[PDB]
Formats: sequence, C-alpha cells, structure tokens
Amino acid sequence: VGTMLTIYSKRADHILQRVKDRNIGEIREPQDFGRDPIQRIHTAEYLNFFEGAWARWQEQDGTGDLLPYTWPARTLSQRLPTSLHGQLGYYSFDAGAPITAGTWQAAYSAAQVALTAQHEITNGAHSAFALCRPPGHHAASDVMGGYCYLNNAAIAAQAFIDQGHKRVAILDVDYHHGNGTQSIFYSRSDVLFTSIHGDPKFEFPFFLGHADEHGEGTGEGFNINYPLPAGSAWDSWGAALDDACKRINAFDAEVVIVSLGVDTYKEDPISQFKLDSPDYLSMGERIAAMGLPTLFVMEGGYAVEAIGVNAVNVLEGFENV
Amino acid sequence: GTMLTIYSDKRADHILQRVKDRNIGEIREPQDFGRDPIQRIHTAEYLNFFEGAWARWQEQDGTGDLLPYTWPARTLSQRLPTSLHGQLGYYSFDAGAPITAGTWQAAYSAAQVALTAQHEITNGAHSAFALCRPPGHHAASDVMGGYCYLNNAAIAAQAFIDQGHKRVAILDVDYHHGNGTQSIFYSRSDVLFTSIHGDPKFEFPFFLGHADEHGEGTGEGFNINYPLPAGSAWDSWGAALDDACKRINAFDAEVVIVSLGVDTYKEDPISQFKLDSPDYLSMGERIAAMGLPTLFVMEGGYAVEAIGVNAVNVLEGFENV
Ligand SMILES: [Cl-]
Ligand SMILES: [K+]
Ligand SMILES: [K+]
Ligand SMILES: [K+]
Ligand SMILES: [K+]
Ligand SMILES: [K+]
Ligand SMILES: [K+]
Ligand SMILES: [Zn+2]
Ligand SMILES: [Zn+2]
Repeated sequence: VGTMLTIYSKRADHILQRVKDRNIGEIREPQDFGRDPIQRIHTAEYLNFFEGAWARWQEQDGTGDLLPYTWPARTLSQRLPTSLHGQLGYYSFDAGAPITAGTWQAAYSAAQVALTAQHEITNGAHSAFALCRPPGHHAASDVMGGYCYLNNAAIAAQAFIDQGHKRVAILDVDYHHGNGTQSIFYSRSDVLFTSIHGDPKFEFPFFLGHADEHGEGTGEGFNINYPLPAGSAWDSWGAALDDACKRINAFDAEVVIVSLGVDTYKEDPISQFKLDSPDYLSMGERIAAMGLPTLFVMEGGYAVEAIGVNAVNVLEGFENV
Repeated sequence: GTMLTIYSDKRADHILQRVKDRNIGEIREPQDFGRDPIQRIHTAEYLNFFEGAWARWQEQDGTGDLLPYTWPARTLSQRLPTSLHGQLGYYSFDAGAPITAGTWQAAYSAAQVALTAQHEITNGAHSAFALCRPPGHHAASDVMGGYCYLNNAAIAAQAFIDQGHKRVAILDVDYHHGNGTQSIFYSRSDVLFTSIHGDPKFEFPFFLGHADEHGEGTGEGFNINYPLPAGSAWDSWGAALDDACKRINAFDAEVVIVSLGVDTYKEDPISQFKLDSPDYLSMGERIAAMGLPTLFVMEGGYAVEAIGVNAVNVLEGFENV
C-alpha cells in the first residue's frame, strides 16, 4: 500500500528519506487551520502568554533562551503571577521547554501539520503521518515541558470529536509518559488514553504515568497506563501493546491517534527499553490489526542514524496489513 | 556589647568585622544540639534523603552538582518516585538549592548555629544573633529551594516552644517571602508568622506571599503577609514593619524570631526596594520597641560592600533601645 500521506514543514532528514525510500506515500506541506483548533485544547491565557513571552523577554534585553527557574510545587499555591518568569513557571513543570525567537511559530506550525494530517483522514484517508517537531505529548492544557509546547496529538484527537466522532483513542508508544495528553482528557470518556512508558518511579516525568491513574469523574475507566521496568524488551512491551489495542477496540474508538515516539530503541541514548528496529514493524502490524482509521503523530526520539528506519517501520508494518 | 553572635566556619567576613567594630558582643562557636530539634520541624524522610543524596549521586558516578530538573507542578501528582532525581524534584520547588559534597553538613551546621543562639536566650539573654549560612526561610517541612535546605529560624522558633513558651512570633524582614516558614506554621497559632517582601506577583518565590494568605484551620488569622511594590522605600516599608510589630504584640509573643535578610538594600543586585543604610538602624529600634526577647537569624543579602554595615545596623539600633 502506497496510501498513507506524510505532512511536513538532520532528523526529519532520515525520516523523510525513509518515507520516500520505502514508498509509504506522498509528502505534502501543511495548511493553516488557524488558532481555534489549538484553543480547543489549550487555554486562551496559555496561548496568549506563549505568543508574547519571547517579545516580553526581548523588552528586558533578556539574553539567551527564556526559561523558568521556579515552579509551583508542593507547599506552594498554584496561583498565576504577572511577571514574565513567574508566569513561565506557572505554565511549566521543568526547564525542558526553552522559549526562543522562533519557538511559537515552530510550535504553531507543528499543530498545523497534525491538523492537516488529521483532515486527510476526515476527507477519506485511512491513515496519515504528522511529522511534528516539536513533539507535544508532555504538554498539558496550560503546562509546557519536555520539549513540548502544544499537544499535537491531543489537538488532532479533539479535531476528530469536533468533526462528529463519538469516541476516539490515543495510543502513546513513546518511551515517556504522555502526562500532558493524560491530563487533558483525564476526566472525559469520549477520548481513551493508553500509554506504554518507562515507569515514572525511575523515569521522566516521575509524577504521572502510574498504573493506578484510571481517570477522574466521568473519565474513570478511560485512562490506562502501562508502566514497564527498565530493561524491557518486546515480550513485555508488545504484551502491553496487545492489551492496549484490545482496550481501544472495546471502547469502540472510531479513530485512533498514535503518539509515535521511537525513543524506545535500544540504541537511543535516553532509552531504557531494549527494542530493535524489527520490533517497530511488529508494532505497526499490531496497530493495523485494530481495523480503525489511524493517525500517526511524531513524538520523541534522538536523531540516531536509525530514527528513519525505526519510525517508518511502524508505518511500513501498518501498511503491510 | 550585650548581644552574642554565633558563627561557624565571604559575607561573614564583613558582618563579623562590623560586629567586632561596633562592639555588638562576643562571638562564639555553636554547639551540637542534635537531630531531634531539626526534626521537630523537618520530616525524618526529608532529613534522611537530604543527608544521603550526595552519597547516592556519587555511587552512580554523578558528574558534578546534584540538581533536580522536574517538579510536581500543576497537573502532576505530588507522589514520591524512587529515582534520585525524581525524589530531588519532589523535595524541591526550584533549581536554586543544589546539593554538592559539603552541603548537608553545612545546612546541619547553620541549624546548629541557630539553636545555639536560641539557647543563649532561653538561658536569660535578651537577644542573640545566629550568623547562619546557608539561610533557611525558603525550606518548608520537606521542600527545599532558594539556597535553603533546613529552616534555621523555624527550628529555633520551635525550640522556644519546646522549652516552655506558649506563643512565639516570626518576623521575616528579608526582601523575599519566607515561603517555607509560612508553610511550616500555616495551621498553627502558637507561632505567628509575619513577612514583608516584594509582592510575589512579580518577585520570587512567586507562588506564596500574597496578602490573602492568612492561615489554615486553627492557624487562621495568624499569618500576616505584607507584599510591597517595586521601588518601595522606608515610608512604605517602615509602615508595614510598624503594623507587623503592633500585631506581634497584640499576639502576646513571648519571643520574637527575626529572619534577618538585608537584600532589601537599594544597592543589592536582587532588591527592588530602595532601603538605605540608616534605615536598618530605624528597623532595629522598632523591633526593640516591641519589648520582647529577640533572636536574629541571618537570611539573604548579597555580599555587597555594605552587607556588614546594614546587618549590624539592625543589631546596633536594637541595642540603642
Ligand atoms: Cl519526548
Ligand atoms: K510543541
Ligand atoms: K508512552
Ligand atoms: K480520558
Ligand atoms: K522566615
Ligand atoms: K520577608
Ligand atoms: K501561623
Ligand atoms: Zn520521549
Ligand atoms: Zn532574600
């Protein structure tokens, strides 16, 4: 099948090269669907802060990245200050989301890539590939972090619901927890969130991703975390994947949005799992086994030499079935 | 001189030199009063973690200084990981309390310095000066940050209680809100906390120190924050101090513990207040006007030329009355 469409605006080199080489499908640049769909997920205050945060930082002759150095952690009140760094902490949970001169445009653009690829599936396609940089799954509704500024996968999922789908499901195969994606839908039952990550007991982001986070309110039952121990290989990982996909199918998801990080690779420096490039074909073949329209959204992965092979193996395997 | 100074082992140079020159009183090494009084404020889990942190970092060949890089901020669980770094971010609220080779012994030693000066007062001295480094008022019961690891002032406050007193009051004159001290006694009314500081809406620690934080439960009404705008001078600052001292006295404090920071100085690089060297004399007289036995605990104050002059002016003006 030469059917899946890739959307794109060193690392995207290897991915895009492998997309042509393995004949996944055509590549197209994004269209601009505006700020409204992003604001279906992110609060207006957060988007406004984000739009003007670097301009405000140049108003003080600030040199280098804009970065938070204080956070509203335990014993403190979760109350919004007015100074620029005070707010940056309010809207963040680590020092991993640095703001520079092009961060907003770059983040806005990634959400459009996701939304474009999203609209391909609405216009009849069975699958698409949103090659997003920066990634998004660590970003919550008004918290940024871990190189995530806007939650592309959550924005694409929300688009599917606003376009008439009763239920959809996010499957997050990134090595890290989708703490932002979890937080965004934590109390909803129209979006199921599954995630296979390194156990937050030892792994970033530490403070979400435990298996006993099932949702709150009406979203109880529709948050499913699969924390695995360091050293995990495909026998454990793929057994989590099997359980997760069965859950998605019993939830009667009408589309599945795949948060595709390939930093599970054994040669990835941030990884503590032991997946090999063959494992990614198998991950595509199992995801395809759900029989649903499937949107793949790029998340994490160090620009190793094999990032194109690892990521496009999922798409290859998907189209294999 | 009638006021003893306790000191351990670069600002201290200027301060001790000015304590000698102005004949403030003797200068004495601390004693070890043990872990128990530190533990009347801080959790044993926090004390064990902090004292073993450097050692675990060197057991995993840690490169340099030990610092957190993730925090249980908004949308995250305040739940403790097992990872060294996850634990560290759980026990902190910012990146400004690093842990290196000598750190827990240095923090332990400041608490001991504070306890020795507290002890001089219990034995019949009207005042004493704890020349603590590192400072303490940003540390809560089990949160660290702002170069504060153990809350010196709060440990000495509680010692006064454990040694007989019904009621004590803490006066935090540092330019910054003493968030950890407000936290430690927030639902208590035998310990009245007051603080004058740059409005947290723009000044660190950002997320505590608003005027509407009056206390919790039976601590309701026993926590008095005086946030001030940037550019404040003695007409405003002395007004807060005059109201705070009135209210300490209305409280029947038997001992007042002053968390003494001099980073309110106009020439201090961190300050957004405009206090002058003679202002610290007026400050000392006004505290002494309260009529109470008074323990002075060093906090902030960048190592400018005048730090010794300013700090010792509060003690001089105290002894003038
Ligand atoms: Cl990531
Ligand atoms: K982003
Ligand atoms: K994941
Ligand atoms: K949900
Ligand atoms: K204090
Ligand atoms: K203060
Ligand atoms: K109190
Ligand atoms: Zn990742
Ligand atoms: Zn200070």
